[PDB]
Amino acid sequence: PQPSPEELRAAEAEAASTIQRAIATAAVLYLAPFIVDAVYKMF
Amino acid sequence: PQPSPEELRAAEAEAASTIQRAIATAAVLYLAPFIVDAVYKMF
Amino acid sequence: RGWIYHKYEQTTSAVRKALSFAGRAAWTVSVTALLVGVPFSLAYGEDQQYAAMEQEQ
Amino acid sequence: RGWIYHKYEQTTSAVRKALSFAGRAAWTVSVTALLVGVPFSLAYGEDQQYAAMEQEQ
Amino acid sequence: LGADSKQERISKLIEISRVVIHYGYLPMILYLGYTRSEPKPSIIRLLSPLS
Amino acid sequence: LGADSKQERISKLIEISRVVIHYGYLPMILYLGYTRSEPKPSIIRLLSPLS
Amino acid sequence: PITGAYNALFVSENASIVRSVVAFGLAVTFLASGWAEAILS
Amino acid sequence: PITGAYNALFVSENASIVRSVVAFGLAVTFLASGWAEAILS
Amino acid sequence: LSDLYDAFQERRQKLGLSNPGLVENIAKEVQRDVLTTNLMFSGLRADLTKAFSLNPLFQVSHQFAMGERLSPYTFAALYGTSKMFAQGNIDDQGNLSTTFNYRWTPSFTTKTRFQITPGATGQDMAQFEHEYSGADFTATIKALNPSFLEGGLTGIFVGQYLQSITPKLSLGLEAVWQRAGLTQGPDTAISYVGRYKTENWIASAQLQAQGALNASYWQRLGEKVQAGVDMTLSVNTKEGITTFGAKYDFRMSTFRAQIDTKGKLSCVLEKRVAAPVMMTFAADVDHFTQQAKVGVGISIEAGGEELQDQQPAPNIPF
Amino acid sequence: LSDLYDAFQERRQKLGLSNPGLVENIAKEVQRDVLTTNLMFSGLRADLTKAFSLNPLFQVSHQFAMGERLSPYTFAALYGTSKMFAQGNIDDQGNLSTTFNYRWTPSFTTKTRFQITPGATGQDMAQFEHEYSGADFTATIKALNPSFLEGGLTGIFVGQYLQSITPKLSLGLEAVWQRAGLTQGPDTAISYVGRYKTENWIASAQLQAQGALNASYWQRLGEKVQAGVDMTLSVNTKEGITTFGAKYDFRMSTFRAQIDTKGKLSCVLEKRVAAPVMMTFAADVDHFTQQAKVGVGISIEAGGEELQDQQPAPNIPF
Ligand SMILES: C[C@@H]1CC[C@@]2(OC1)O[C@H]1C[C@H]3[C@@H]4CC=C5C[C@@H](OCCC(CO)CO)CC[C@]5(C)[C@H]4CC[C@]3(C)[C@H]1[C@@H]2C
Ligand SMILES: C[C@@H]1CC[C@@]2(OC1)O[C@H]1C[C@H]3[C@@H]4CC=C5C[C@@H](OCCC(CO)CO)CC[C@]5(C)[C@H]4CC[C@]3(C)[C@H]1[C@@H]2C
Ligand SMILES: C[C@@H]1CC[C@@]2(OC1)O[C@H]1C[C@H]3[C@@H]4CC=C5C[C@@H](OCCC(CO)CO)CC[C@]5(C)[C@H]4CC[C@]3(C)[C@H]1[C@@H]2C
Ligand SMILES: C[C@@H]1CC[C@@]2(OC1)O[C@H]1C[C@H]3[C@@H]4CC=C5C[C@@H](OCCC(CO)CO)CC[C@]5(C)[C@H]4CC[C@]3(C)[C@H]1[C@@H]2C
Ligand SMILES: C[C@@H]1CC[C@@]2(OC1)O[C@H]1C[C@H]3[C@@H]4CC=C5C[C@@H](OCCC(CO)CO)CC[C@]5(C)[C@H]4CC[C@]3(C)[C@H]1[C@@H]2C
Ligand SMILES: C[C@@H]1CC[C@@]2(OC1)O[C@H]1C[C@H]3[C@@H]4CC=C5C[C@@H](OCCC(CO)CO)CC[C@]5(C)[C@H]4CC[C@]3(C)[C@H]1[C@@H]2C
Ligand SMILES: C[C@@H]1CC[C@@]2(OC1)O[C@H]1C[C@H]3[C@@H]4CC=C5C[C@@H](OCCC(CO)CO)CC[C@]5(C)[C@H]4CC[C@]3(C)[C@H]1[C@@H]2C
Ligand SMILES: C[C@@H]1CC[C@@]2(OC1)O[C@H]1C[C@H]3[C@@H]4CC=C5C[C@@H](OCCC(CO)CO)CC[C@]5(C)[C@H]4CC[C@]3(C)[C@H]1[C@@H]2C
Repeated sequence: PQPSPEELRAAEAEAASTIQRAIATAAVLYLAPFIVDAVYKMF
Repeated sequence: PQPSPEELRAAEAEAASTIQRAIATAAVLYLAPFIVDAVYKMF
Repeated sequence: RGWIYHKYEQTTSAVRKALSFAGRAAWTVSVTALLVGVPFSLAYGEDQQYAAMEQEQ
Repeated sequence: RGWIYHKYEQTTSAVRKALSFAGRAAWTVSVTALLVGVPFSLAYGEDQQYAAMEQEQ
Repeated sequence: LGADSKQERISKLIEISRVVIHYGYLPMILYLGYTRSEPKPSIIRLLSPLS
Repeated sequence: LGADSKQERISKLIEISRVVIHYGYLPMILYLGYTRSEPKPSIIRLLSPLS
Repeated sequence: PITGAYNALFVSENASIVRSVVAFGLAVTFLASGWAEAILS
Repeated sequence: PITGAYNALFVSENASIVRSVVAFGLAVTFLASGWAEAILS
Repeated sequence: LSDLYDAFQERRQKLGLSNPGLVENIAKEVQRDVLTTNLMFSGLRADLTKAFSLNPLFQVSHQFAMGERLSPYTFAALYGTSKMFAQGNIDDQGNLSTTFNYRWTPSFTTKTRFQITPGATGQDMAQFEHEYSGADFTATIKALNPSFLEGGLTGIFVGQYLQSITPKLSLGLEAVWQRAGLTQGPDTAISYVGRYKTENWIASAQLQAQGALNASYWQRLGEKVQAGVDMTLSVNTKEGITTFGAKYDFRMSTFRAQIDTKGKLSCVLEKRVAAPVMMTFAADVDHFTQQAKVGVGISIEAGGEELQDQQPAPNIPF
Repeated sequence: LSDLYDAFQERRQKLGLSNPGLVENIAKEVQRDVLTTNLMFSGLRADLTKAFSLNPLFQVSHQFAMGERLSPYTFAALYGTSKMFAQGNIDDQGNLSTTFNYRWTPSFTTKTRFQITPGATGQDMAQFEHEYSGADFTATIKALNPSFLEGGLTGIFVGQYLQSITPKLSLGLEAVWQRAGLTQGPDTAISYVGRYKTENWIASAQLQAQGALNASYWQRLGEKVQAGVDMTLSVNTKEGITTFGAKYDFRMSTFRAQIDTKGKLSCVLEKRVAAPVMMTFAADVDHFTQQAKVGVGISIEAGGEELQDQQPAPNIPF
């Protein structure tokens, strides 16, 4: 069957949350080399 | 249908006649070079 | 007016047929020249190199 | 008596299976060595002839 | 939400663009090549396979 | 015309000969070769493909 | 005239026979005339 | 003991996964150990 | 303020990072350089390529083929420049694949692709790609069949990011958002990638969040030999395949051979039989069925002899 | 009385005749030497032959194949002598084909062949051949599956005769008698053959009394080139096909190419890639369907190097 009007909300929200945490992950990666370097400096 | 008792005779005879004239043809071929040569000699 | 439109369709059928034949005929000529001419040219070309190595003795 | 005949059948199934595996395993090893070893040996062998023609200069 | 006339016309533009791309894209590349390659080949030689 | 027992036994000989041919024909050729070829190869080398 | 050459050669029950006989005759005359050797040899 | 090596490697739903992981581990260790170069180079 | 940006970038540059390349190339050395997968074909194939110039790059190609899933004929033309690359190829059945890449900036490039099939409505696809290559990262967004006609977004949107963490380690991400139409909810996937690259060996992994895993290892076995291993695990039934292969670079030929856990053996021999002519022999063998697929192909390039004096254009965005 | 036989034979010998060879070889130069028909195959094939001696000829062969109607493996062995030739070959599925030829007299030879298929009852065939080669003729009688078990003859009996009429012209005959069993009447066929053979060209015709006709023409186009044309007409529907082809003999290769009225193009290249190794490339192209069948094969002969000192046995009755 076809989804009801609020079942689309659940799918539209769940898809949005995954993409929001994907862009959040890319931000962590961009800042990651400053973190990885520091641990080597500590060693 | 299957052949009747004299229809086999017709087939058995007709097959025998073809093979009798085949061996008769081979005999003519064996003697043929003496004939072909003679025509060349006549020429 | 419609007499021109019918002629336009009449042309399209014949011309599309003509291009399909010409394209199909060109393909077979090309494929034939390739499948025969490529192995032959390699075989014939190698034969000529051996012939040169004999003449140079 | 029949105990021997059953054993004869028991052997035939296992032995025929063993020969089919050994024959099938030998085929794949042979076919693999041929399909890899033939083009490689021709390619590697030609490479060595060029290497010789360079060393002879 | 949308507009019926706007969707009908927008789709029509896509099929115009699609037809122009289908017919005009390769002739366009050949024109870019023919007029800017160094040296410049012949019109017949431009599509010759190996001559 | 014929004989039932004679046809049964004759057919049995053909299937004996057929089985002997099926199993024994290639070993026979290998025996003829191995014992009469010059020089004489090894039993294992006799069936070696290229060594 | 020309229509009688097309029908018997391409759209008749025996047209396949005619095509092969013509192809055979042309190939033999090509070889036997010496044109094949002057081109293929 | 040995029976537990056969079942999980050849007659189980996940046996295909196990076979490929073993084939990957063996191939990498073959290459990385230097045995591959000493044989293939 | 610029006061931070200048100091921030200076510390960034001191880390010795470099551009990690595209996410789709994270396993290129195994899957494209060593393995046979992209070179395998069956039947007969002939490519005739005429190059008319190297700067701007302009060449025309005719492909003739008779084989499994090979179109009988394909015309192709390409035009290249340091700032742009246009390519088109069309089948005997009118299927047109197009490429148009443009360097808006030395770091930013847009890639546009169209697939048009006349006979079958099929998929007439438009893919819009935007790549940014930074000092130590690359970011990409792809829009495939994007639409707002129904009053809401529709199509496939792929975001990719690859970041150099150290001179050897790069880690990355790929995210997809899909909606076939407003009648259904949007579907989203995330894939994680990473690579450790050294001079002699390269290790890569691709991890689909839904369960698939692709690991690959490449190693150089001396100057003329390189080898690689590719493992794919799907756990969405459970399926796994490992492919091991090696590539040999000779003076006038390249030989590739590979075997995989599914019992398939395949090899490709590319041989420079003449100065402009390259022969290709490809053979695929399935040991479970004892069936083989054989492909013989030739490639000829008329154009280069006259144009060798002229030099290929730098940085064509292929 | 011998008084006639001596005088008769003396006149016979004065005619300058020679043995015309077998009826089945009456068109050999076209159909076997020039045309590709007997060399065509598809897929992969490898033959490994070890020769253990040349007198008596003894060699063993292993064939590996993956292709259309090619058995995966075939073991074979042959033993030859001036008076006899025994050959056997067996498939991976147990199909055994045997040959046993014996020269009872320098002019008279008996050829016995068996085909045994274990898996399928199929045809388990026994063919008994008797050839006589005279001063100017050859006569042959074949018995295939002969039986008298039902109280009457059954099977296929083929008589063949070929007679040299002049040093160039030979004419011949083939007659068949068939009976599947005493439930049905015997069936008989007659075929007429002839050939005109010169140094540079050979013409042959085969005329089935039921309506089929096969004409062939062969011509030598110089020392390295020979060509031939083969026409087959069936009028039993009406069907005709003409095949034209040429063969080139190079120092290290032989190239064959042919085209026919049914639009099929095929070529075979045999190349001596190494002293014991011969490569074969075969390609078949149907221009009506644009489908190609590609065959790549190799042949290797280990045995000959050691045995070259020894000489092949004369007149082995192959
Ligand atoms: C018109 C259509 C397309 C083109 C075509 O007809 C149809 O035209 C034919 C001409 C052929 C070439 C003639 C001569 C040789 C030399 C030989 O040896 C060189 C050795 C090298 C060593 O470096 C230089 O010495 C290699 C092959 C090659 C290039 C032929 C290839 C096939 C070609 C292109 C044929 C092809 C089928
Ligand atoms: C055990 C099984 C059967 C055999 C086999 O393994 C499996 O064993 C391998 C050995 C290979 C040969 C090694 C070396 C060469 C020399 C090269 O160059 C010679 C040039 C020539 C010029 O006249 C003399 O200089 C030609 C090829 C050849 C003979 C190989 C062929 C393939 C062979 C037979 C391989 C085959 C797959
Ligand atoms: C019944 C069917 C109809 C088709 C056909 O039979 C079957 O009909 C035959 C007619 C033959 C030609 C007759 C005469 C000559 C002259 C000869 O000598 C010239 C000297 C030469 C230098 O050698 C050139 O100057 C050359 C050959 C040629 C043209 C014949 C070719 C084959 C042909 C075409 C035959 C063809 C196969
Ligand atoms: C989780 C999965 C299970 C399988 C697997 O991961 C995936 O588990 C890993 C364990 C690895 C080995 C660990 C240690 C070394 C020592 C190193 O250095 C020695 C010096 C060398 C000279 O260079 C020889 O002396 C060589 C390589 C080797 C053997 C690794 C090989 C790859 C292996 C097998 C990996 C394999 C792919
Ligand atoms: C998202 C996923 C996370 C995993 C992954 O991406 C996908 O991320 C990478 C992390 C990598 C490892 C990091 C560091 C080292 C140390 C190095 O040591 C050499 C000598 C050195 C002393 O150690 C010099 O001093 C050996 C290799 C190893 C273990 C890497 C292997 C490949 C790995 C597993 C890569 C893998 C593909
Ligand atoms: C999660 C996924 C599972 C598969 C996978 O990650 C992704 O698992 C990782 C394990 C890795 C190996 C670990 C260690 C080494 C030793 C190093 O040898 C240098 C010697 C040095 C230390 O021994 C001191 O000198 C060479 C490289 C190698 C073999 C790695 C190769 C890549 C591998 C196979 C990676 C593979 C892609
Ligand atoms: C059962 C069927 C009967 C037809 C047939 O078998 C089948 O029997 C053969 C009869 C042959 C012809 C006989 C004689 C000549 C004279 C010769 O002349 C060369 C120069 C010469 C002067 O003529 C020297 O002086 C040219 C060829 C030709 C016509 C033969 C062609 C091939 C033919 C037709 C053969 C054909 C295959
Ligand atoms: C009943 C079947 C129909 C097909 C067929 O019979 C069987 O029909 C025959 C016609 C024959 C040709 C006739 C004449 C010549 C001229 C000669 O040229 C030497 C020159 C010489 C006379 O011209 C004076 O110098 C070369 C041979 C050739 C072409 C014959 C070839 C074979 C052909 C095609 C025969 C073919 C097999």
